[PDB]
Order: sequence, then structure tokens, then C-alpha cells
Amino acid sequence: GLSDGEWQQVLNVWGKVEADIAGHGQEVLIRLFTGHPETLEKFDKFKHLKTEAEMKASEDLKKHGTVVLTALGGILKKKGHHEAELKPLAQSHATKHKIPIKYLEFISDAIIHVLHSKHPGDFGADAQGAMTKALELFRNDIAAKYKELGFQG
Ligand code: HEM
Repeated sequence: GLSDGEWQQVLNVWGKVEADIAGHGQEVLIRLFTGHPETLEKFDKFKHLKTEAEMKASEDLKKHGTVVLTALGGILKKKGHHEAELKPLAQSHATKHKIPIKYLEFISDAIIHVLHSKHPGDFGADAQGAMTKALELFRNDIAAKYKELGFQG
């Protein structure tokens, strides 16, 4: 898992997100969708977004960004003790949303990108390391639930 020091770094980085949850959430989803257009197709409510301009102008995309990062933030604040928070998310994403674990990898990478993009020079190597570990733990615990369900895609 993560050390106490690493968790402190994660939650310190997260303070950046919490100052503008909607903006971070929007940029994370836009990074995901533009980098990996197939991911948009999992969202019936975002499929109509034909351009990045349309994505940026979508209030509902911003809203969903807030939902996503709020959920992730609740999980991170548990510092690994997140079974109750994570299980339902893993299960909805496998069974209802049909989200391959690959897409969770994509969004994890998108979060790292967005943190650097929004805070260039202020997302240090230690912070990137700690946040990466936290996102890997998140993804890996989801992956375990996916295997339980026999879910691939
Ligand atoms: C940081 C990782 C993610 C978090 C924390 C997250 C969180 C959430 C939450 C809280 C919801 C609403 C409740 C629910 O249905 O369980 C949701 C819905 C959904 N998620 Fe995710 N999600 C993540 C990654 C992804 C990815 C990578 C995709 C697709 C590429 C995805 C696809 C969806 C879809 C299609 C819905 C239903 C949206 C709707 O039409 O309302 N999620 N997600």
C-alpha cells in the first residue's frame, strides 16, 4: 500500500482538485474523451459531443466531472480503507456501464496529465509518485472486483 507520508502527499495534491472540482473534473473527462474517443461511446449522454468545443461548453459534462472526482476524492480520503466506497463503483462500472479496466487506466493517466497541466511546476516528483500509487491502488482494487464478476469488457 501507500506509506503515511505518501497518503499525506496524495491528500495534499487533492487540495488542488478541491479548490476547483468542476474544472479539474471537466479537464479530466475531456482529456479522456479526446485521447480515447471510444470512451465517449460508453456515455450515451456525451455521445452527441462531436467536438472538444462542445465538450468544453457542456454543463452536464462539468457536472459529471464533479460527480466523478467527488467519488474519487471520497475514496482517496479513506487512505486505502475504501472497500465500502469502491465495491459499488466497481460493480456499477462493470455490470451497468461496461467499462473495461483499460478505460480506468486511461482516466488515471488523464488525472496525472491534468494535474501537471493545471499546476505546471507545482506537481512535484514525490507528489506524482504518491498520486500514481493511489490511482493504481484504486484501479487494482476495482480490477479485483472485475475478476470476481468475470468482467472484461
Ligand atoms: C476515477 C474513475 C471513475 C470514477 C470515480 C467514476 C465515478 C462514477 C460515478 C460516481 C458515477 C455515478 C454513479 C454510478 O453509476 O456508479 C459514474 C457513472 C458512470 N461512469 Fe464512471 N467513474 C470513473 C471512471 C469511468 C470511466 C473511465 C468511464 C468510461 C470510460 C465511466 C463511465 C461511466 C458511465 C457511462 C456512467 C453513467 C453515466 C450516466 O449516464 O449518468 N466511468 N461514474
